[PDB]
Amino acid sequence: FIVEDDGHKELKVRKGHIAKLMATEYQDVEEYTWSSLLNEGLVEYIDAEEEESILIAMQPEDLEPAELDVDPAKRIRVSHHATTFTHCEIHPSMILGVAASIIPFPDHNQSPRNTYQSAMGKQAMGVFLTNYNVRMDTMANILYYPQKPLGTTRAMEYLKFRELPAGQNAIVAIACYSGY
Amino acid sequence: TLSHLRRTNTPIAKPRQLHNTHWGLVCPAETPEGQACGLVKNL
Amino acid sequence: SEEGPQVKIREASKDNVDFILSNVDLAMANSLRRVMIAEIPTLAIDSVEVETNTTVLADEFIAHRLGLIPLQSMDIEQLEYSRDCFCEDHCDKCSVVLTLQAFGESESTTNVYSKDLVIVSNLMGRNIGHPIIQDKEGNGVLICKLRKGQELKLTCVAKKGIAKEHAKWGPAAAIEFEYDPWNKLKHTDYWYEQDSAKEWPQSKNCEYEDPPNEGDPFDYKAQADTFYMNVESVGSIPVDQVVVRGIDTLQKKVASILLALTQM
Amino acid sequence: MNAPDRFELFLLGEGESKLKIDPDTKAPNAVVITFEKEDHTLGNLIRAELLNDRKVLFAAYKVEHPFFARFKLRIQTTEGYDPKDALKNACNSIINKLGALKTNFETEWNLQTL
Amino acid sequence: MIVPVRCFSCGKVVGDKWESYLNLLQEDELDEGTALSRLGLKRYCCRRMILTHVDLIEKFLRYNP
Amino acid sequence: YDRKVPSPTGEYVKEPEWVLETDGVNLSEVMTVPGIDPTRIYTNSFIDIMEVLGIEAGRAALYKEVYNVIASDGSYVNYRHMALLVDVMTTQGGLTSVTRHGFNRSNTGALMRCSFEETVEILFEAGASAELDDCRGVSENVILGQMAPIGTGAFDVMID
Amino acid sequence: ASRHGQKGTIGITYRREDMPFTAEGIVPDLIINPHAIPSRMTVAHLIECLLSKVAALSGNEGDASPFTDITVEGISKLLREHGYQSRGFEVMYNGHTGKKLMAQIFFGPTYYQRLRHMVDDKIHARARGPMQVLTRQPVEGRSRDGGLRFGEMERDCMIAHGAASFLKERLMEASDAFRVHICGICGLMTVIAKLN
Amino acid sequence: SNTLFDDIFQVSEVDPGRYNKVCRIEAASTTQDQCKLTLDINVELFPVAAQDSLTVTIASSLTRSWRPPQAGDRSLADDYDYVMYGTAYKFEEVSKDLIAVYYSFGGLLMRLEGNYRNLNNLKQENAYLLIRR
Amino acid sequence: LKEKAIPKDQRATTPYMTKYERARILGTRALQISMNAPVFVDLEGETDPLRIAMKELAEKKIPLVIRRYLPDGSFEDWSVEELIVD
Amino acid sequence: RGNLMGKRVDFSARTVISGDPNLELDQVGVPKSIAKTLTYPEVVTPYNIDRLTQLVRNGPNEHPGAKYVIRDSGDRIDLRYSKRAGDIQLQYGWKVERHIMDNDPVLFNRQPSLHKMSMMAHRVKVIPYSTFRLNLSVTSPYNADFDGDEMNLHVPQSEETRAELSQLCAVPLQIVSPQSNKPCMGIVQDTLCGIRKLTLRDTFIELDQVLNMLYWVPDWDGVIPTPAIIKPKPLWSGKQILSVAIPNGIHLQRFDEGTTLLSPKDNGMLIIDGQIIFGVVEKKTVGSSNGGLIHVVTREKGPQVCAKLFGNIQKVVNFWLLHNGFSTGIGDTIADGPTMREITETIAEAKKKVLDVTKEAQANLLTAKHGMTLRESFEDNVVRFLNEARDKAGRLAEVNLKDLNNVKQMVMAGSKGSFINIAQMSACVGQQSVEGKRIAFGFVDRTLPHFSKDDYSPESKGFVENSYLRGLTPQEFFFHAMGGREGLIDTAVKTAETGYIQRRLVKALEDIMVHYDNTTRNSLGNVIQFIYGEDGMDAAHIEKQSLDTIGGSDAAFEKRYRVDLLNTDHTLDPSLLESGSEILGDLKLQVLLDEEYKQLVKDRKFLREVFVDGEANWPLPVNIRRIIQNAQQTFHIDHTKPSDLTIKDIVLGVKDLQENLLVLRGKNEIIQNAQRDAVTLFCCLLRSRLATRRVLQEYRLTKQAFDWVLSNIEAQFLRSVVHPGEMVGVLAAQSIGEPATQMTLKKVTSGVPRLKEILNVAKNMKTPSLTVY
RNA sequence: AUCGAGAGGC
Ligand SMILES: [Mg+2]
Ligand SMILES: [Zn+2]
Ligand SMILES: [Zn+2]
Ligand SMILES: [Zn+2]
Repeated sequence: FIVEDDGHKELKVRKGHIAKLMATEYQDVEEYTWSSLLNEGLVEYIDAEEEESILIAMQPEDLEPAELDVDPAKRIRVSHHATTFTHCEIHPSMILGVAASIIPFPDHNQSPRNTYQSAMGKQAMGVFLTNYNVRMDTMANILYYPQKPLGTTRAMEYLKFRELPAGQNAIVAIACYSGY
Repeated sequence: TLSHLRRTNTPIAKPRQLHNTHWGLVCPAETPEGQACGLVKNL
Repeated sequence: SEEGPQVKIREASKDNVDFILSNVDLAMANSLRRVMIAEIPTLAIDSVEVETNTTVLADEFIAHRLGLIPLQSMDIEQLEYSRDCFCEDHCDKCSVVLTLQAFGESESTTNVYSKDLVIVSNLMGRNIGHPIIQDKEGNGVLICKLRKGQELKLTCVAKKGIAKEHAKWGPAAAIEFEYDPWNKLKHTDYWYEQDSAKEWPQSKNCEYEDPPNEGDPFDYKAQADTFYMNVESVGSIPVDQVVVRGIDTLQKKVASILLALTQM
Repeated sequence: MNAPDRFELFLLGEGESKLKIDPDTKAPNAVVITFEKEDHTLGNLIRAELLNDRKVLFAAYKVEHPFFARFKLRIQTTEGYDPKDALKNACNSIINKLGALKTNFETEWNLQTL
Repeated sequence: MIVPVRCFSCGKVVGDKWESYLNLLQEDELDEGTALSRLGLKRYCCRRMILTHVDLIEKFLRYNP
Repeated sequence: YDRKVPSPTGEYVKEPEWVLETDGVNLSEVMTVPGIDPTRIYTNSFIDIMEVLGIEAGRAALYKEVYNVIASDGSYVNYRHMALLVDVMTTQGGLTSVTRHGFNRSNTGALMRCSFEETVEILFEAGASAELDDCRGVSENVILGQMAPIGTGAFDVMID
Repeated sequence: ASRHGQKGTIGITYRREDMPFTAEGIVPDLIINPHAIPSRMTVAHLIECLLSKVAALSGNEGDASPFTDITVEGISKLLREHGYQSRGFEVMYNGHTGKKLMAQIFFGPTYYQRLRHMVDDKIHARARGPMQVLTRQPVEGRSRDGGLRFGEMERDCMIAHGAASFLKERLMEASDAFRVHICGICGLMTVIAKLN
Repeated sequence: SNTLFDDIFQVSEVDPGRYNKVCRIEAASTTQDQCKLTLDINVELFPVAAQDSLTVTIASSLTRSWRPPQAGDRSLADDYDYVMYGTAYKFEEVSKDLIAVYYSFGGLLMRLEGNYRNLNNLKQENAYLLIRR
Repeated sequence: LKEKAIPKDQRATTPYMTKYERARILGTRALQISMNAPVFVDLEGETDPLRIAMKELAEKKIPLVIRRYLPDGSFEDWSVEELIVD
Repeated sequence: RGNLMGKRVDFSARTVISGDPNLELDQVGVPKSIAKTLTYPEVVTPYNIDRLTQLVRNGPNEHPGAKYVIRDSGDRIDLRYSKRAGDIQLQYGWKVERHIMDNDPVLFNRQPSLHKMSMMAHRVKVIPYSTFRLNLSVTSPYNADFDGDEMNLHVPQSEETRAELSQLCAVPLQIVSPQSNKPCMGIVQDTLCGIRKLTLRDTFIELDQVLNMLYWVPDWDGVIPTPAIIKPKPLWSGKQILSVAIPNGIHLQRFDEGTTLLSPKDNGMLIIDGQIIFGVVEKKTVGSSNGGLIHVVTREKGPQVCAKLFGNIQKVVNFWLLHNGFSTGIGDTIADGPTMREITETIAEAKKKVLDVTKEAQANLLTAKHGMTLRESFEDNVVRFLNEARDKAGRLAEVNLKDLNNVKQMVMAGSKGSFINIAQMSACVGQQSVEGKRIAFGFVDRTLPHFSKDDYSPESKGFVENSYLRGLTPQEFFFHAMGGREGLIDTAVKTAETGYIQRRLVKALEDIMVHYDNTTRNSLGNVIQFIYGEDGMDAAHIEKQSLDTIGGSDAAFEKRYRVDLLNTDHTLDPSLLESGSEILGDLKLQVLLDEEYKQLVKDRKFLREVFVDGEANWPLPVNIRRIIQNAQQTFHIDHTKPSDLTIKDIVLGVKDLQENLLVLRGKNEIIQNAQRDAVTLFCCLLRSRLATRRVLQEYRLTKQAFDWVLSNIEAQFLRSVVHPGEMVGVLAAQSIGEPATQMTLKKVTSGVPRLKEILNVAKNMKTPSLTVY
């Protein structure tokens, strides 16, 4: 995203533009595009060298002026404490990989285990494509009854993982039974 | 298949270590295990 | 009524029965429920020979599904096990043969239901092998979906079976067991952050029994003979018949032990 | 591949004696009975009824491995009481209780209207 | 690829319920939980077998051969 | 250091001792200065300790350093194993590295040296040297396929 | 393996009657050990079980998306509305005994993925097998039906054990045993020997 | 044969401890200055009070398998509420002519003071502890 | 060096059999039992060659010579009956 | 190198391993298909023709079968193809390749071969399923886990080879490690957890469960234990059934913390004759380490008894644990709200202190540590503040967490769990470290492009206030990812370095064995050690013991060890010795006592010289204390009766015992001197352990009990001496190697890089350092 | 065969 002075510095995008994006999205009239957002100048493409000169905020909500009881369970977030922000990151989760986007809660878990799961998910069985029965691949493994995961990342809809799941939502008990 | 289609390979002064420059462009945690860890990354 | 264990049924249904067992050792109750899961004999398809497979689902997949489909087994005790029978592969006394051939002329995908599926072998005057459909539409469980221009032809040989041998032959899906709902026996110790009463909800079975007064000491001698159980039926065998057959099959195992002792 | 078929666990084979009786060593009235193709279900009930009997000093049920459905019961009785006699009385008592429960449930179900 | 016949934990048949459940949620705009309650799949394992399942059979049907 | 010394009574008491730690080591100059006990001073590098104090002091320092490596993890290895390694380097008058040069130069054997590294160069120099192998070594006997005179093979068995 | 770090091979398959059962009667399709979890420090597996239970009863998909503010207390409160325990510990009874387990046991819906590795493809055993000609050694791989490599590290372990005969058999009789004839006067195997 | 020792003890304090089922018992001999006692008791099996006088007895009897009690053959070894069987972990002397006796029954521990009962206490491991209300 | 006999009186070696020595003696005797060579000791209830070799060793019936070797090459010969087993 | 050192081997198999509790530790579960594949040649013998003919008739597919029959002529007979297989007769001298059968020796090995313990011989058991089966304890020497680890089995092909694996490579023999003087294998995971939960005094066992557990022990006395509680209800302690598991005649006393004999905390253990008097079983009693119950049982009863004990404890504890159950759960990670607020204020106060130190740095009014750059000192202080904050938050969480929650239950049992684990999940992950530094500014003056320039605050530098439960900020997650990435790179690097090291050590030390003279020599014969371990003794059987003369007051040592027959106070009390009335005066016996006291004084001075620390406990050949305890129970010693033993006889017997133990045989003056040197410390320990006053006072000792103690000490020392022909060098190389693999890496070269520099004589030092005294 | 790539278990 791009953040420039409105007045009070504001993210360049606006709710009405998001509403036009949603209007183009439900249609599957005026057509509103990501390329159209770039031509509008609401969003810019940043290289690492360009990244050094910018100041960016993770949350659009952080930018709006802040001047309250807080639930203990929510993670402690350091106040941004910065008056100038050239841009705002679209979402933190976008830093992640596709395999990381598959991982349920990398935020609540230790990163090496997330790395191991990112490696393991490629090994995990699933339906790779619908053309498989037509296709003649040297080795193919396809689950009998693939089940979409109960807890899904938002990014998964762009991953099509819910559409083509690679796991079963097994009922799991954590217990010691006969030492196996 | 999607992850394989987006791969980076660096043929080989601390390449393996995750870089602040890597933020927002490369996955923080996806790398081949053991040998060549961080040499190959996913975007 | 009869001396010994006495059962008062709270609720009745064709699918499920809710009862209270009194003057019962818990060992026998758990043994009974495990018998109902496992020992009760029921007939589901053991052999599937498919003539044509145009549909995308593979034959192994379809055959597993067909084995899962419920088949009526009230007279299954009249039926003799195929291993116990004399015929080399199948006879009418031991096996019931169900044939199904479906082709979809409709451009819309044609369903393949359990109600479609028909019996070749003679009934011999017993209520065996009829697929059970509880659906309001009467449509059977859908084995497959057929694109236009696809035909599937199969023969099924359904034999008497044991749930310990395969899960399809089990008559009952869920048995609900409750004992010591007030935790007077204190067989379990609760995990509570502040208070156990808040952490764990009270049971309905808990409110049936009287509440423990806080002043009375725990009695070591008491062993709970009162249990709250519910049984849910697939419908291959009616609920009351499933529980009676559990009792009878446990009796049969005990009697087998006794006769083996006499032979020894 | 390697695994044994489920029916073999279900039913006896190779002329297996359903019950094998071996005198326990170092105990006068104790005996080990091997039940083959039998499960925890029957064993716990036999043991519970043996424990109910005053004469039997010891009764315990053990399975050597979950893979194989072999169940071993050891019975230690009062002197002058056959361990087999105790086992038979316990089994018969089990049967009487089961029959009484089935009659009570049948009467109750006939009373039940649905 | 197809609706499972039974919940794997219970063994209760769930194949008959799937088509009617899809209808129910369509006609009443029902939240999935209420439709499952109408189905009678109170146990969350039968509920998982219905909700988590996706019919990939339609995609195979779309293929002409 | 907070070290511990016998008390006048005899019980082990602890007295703090001031100690200096130096980034560099010039031990020959360092020992010959006022205000230091020459005996107590130690250098973390065993090589300076060996040059200053002889080979046995260097061996003791080497064992101490290996002991520090094992102790930092909290792991313990019995003194004889670490000792045997240190003694192996120490028995030759000059300290001998575990790496190929130190281990290979020892004129003992031919196929152990070739088995570690530079197999073919060692065989070439051995052919030029006309080295005759005793074949007593474990490795050489493994190449030979004969049973090594090791463990069970060490003692011959004869009729009574 | 779970969608989190921890992976496992199945050591045994248990029938439903044997498995511990709740009052609802739900039997876990899978049982995992409690001990691995603390060392792995994967809280999210636990959180996923809780959220999936809440979602299964609610009929609404649970969002696990990272960096989204969630209350484990909130999810536990929804579970409380359902009546299931906020921690998700479920009172279970052991199958064989029918006795209530003294400790309530965590019971959840967890996504699990079948790994590509399966035993039957891995298991290879050879008593006698094909031999590569030049080495006279065994061939390599299960498809070759070849014998497994004896490690030099393994050889050192055996020398430490001190058993010379086992090493001699594995080193010659099990692999590339050979008979040669050599002349003493040559010092080299120049001799060519016709036994007939 | 006969009870080794008999005493009446008044318990000054009962400590719940880390264990809920088992609480510790600190008591002094009633009317006697020399005996002190520390006991490990199960409050669920026996109600205990912060102040209470409980009759305390130790008996050698009343390689044998424990026989389940049949009311006919069983002569009550005691009307005492609590009976435990223990093996002494240590016999020591706090001061000369002041013997201290330590008895552990199923990992539940016992401490006694005094000399006048040292002849009553024996090296023999077997002991039966008897608490009367 | 050659015929480097070590005197029977003037022997310095552990009286106790080395565990490797006992293992090798048992293996050789068990080969002889597998070879069906006659076994001096009476055999009750065991077919296995190793059990027979162990029973012969406990009886000390096995006649064999274990020759302890030295770096110099001088050889000490100890009869299996002589070496202590513990 | 590739072929001769390492060969593809016939009769080799490999499978995924899953562990089995009901399978004994010694045996390996072997798949029926693998057992069918693998053949052992057996020559036909009059006792074996009957069973072998039946096996040949059974055929290749049947498990008790044969694949091939070898004629005396030797032409191969393939059973499956030949028409003869039905009608064969086995003439004498004809080999038959038996199918691998139960209770046959094989070699089970994990491919990382850091240790001879990692490849050990196991008895064949035949299992129906395909996965190799193993016990849970035997996992630890193998360093294998059930998550897809694959293990290799090799079959002996001759009777001598089977004999070697059974007599030396067996699991019970390798239970006690030569190195680290500790048993390799201990009770692990649920069993261990369960055992503590069984041993709590609150835990009590009901008679049905008591009988079933008694039955569960494979060998049971048949005598029901007398109930711990009788009158209210028949109750049995979990320690009581556990005692039924413990072998009779075993005594263990240990106090982890100072234990009153009353033991209200139940810390420590006392066990007598296999019956546990007091304590809750923890890891160290049941762990691999020395002083564990495994070590004591292995030495006293032999190895097989120890392995069976392993099995029995596993069975009983697993049955109990299944009845109680276990579950980690979310709530264990969850902590109370008030404690959480105290955690947050801890983080806040640490943040304020960091800001104050930063402000002082900005003011340039600063104190510089000598030789540290001012930024270096500031960085060190801030890092230390963050570390203390994390640890303090973890400690508050630990106090908050109940005894009941299962994570703490695992920690108390010693199951998987760490204080850092609890701290990071509960309160605060901590500050991420890359290259021994706080998170660097990859962007100029910015750690992250969101973070402002020139910010040295912990949030910029990557300290994670949030816990794993709390959820992490995206910046926190990225910093944690960098730290974990460096960790994984370091792990793989460590593996490669350690493998090369271990190979170098093994190749260097492979030649050296203990020869018959006890000199450790290579093949050429250069003596690395004149006596192995500088004591001429085996690494095994040595356990650390306290030497009494070292330490303590000199006057106190006099009071304990000095009896002077002439002075009335000095003289042994007549109640202690019958000879006491005659021992007053008796000046010749008194000069012998003076001689023993002078020798003890010389020994004390010598020990004071060996260790300036003079720490009491060092590895020692024979544990005298165990022998004394076994004597007291064996001889039923009563403290009242005066000792039968003559004082002169005690002193002379101790000297005779010193004369009895010879590391090296024969009488040569150099050999005699080396022998006195070898047994100098052992004799010092023995003189301290058997003082005439101590023999008479500390324990009453009948004369026969003292003679038995002497004979047992002699036998134990002789057993402890190193066996000639043992390959010391390979074992030593592996001994450094396996910890080195396990090794994980104010500033000095440390860990694996330090070990690198030590192992190769290095001209350079990354951190030279001279200590100035 | 040869070479390469990928994966597993640390
Ligand atoms: Mg693993
Ligand atoms: Zn028939
Ligand atoms: Zn269900
Ligand atoms: Zn020639």
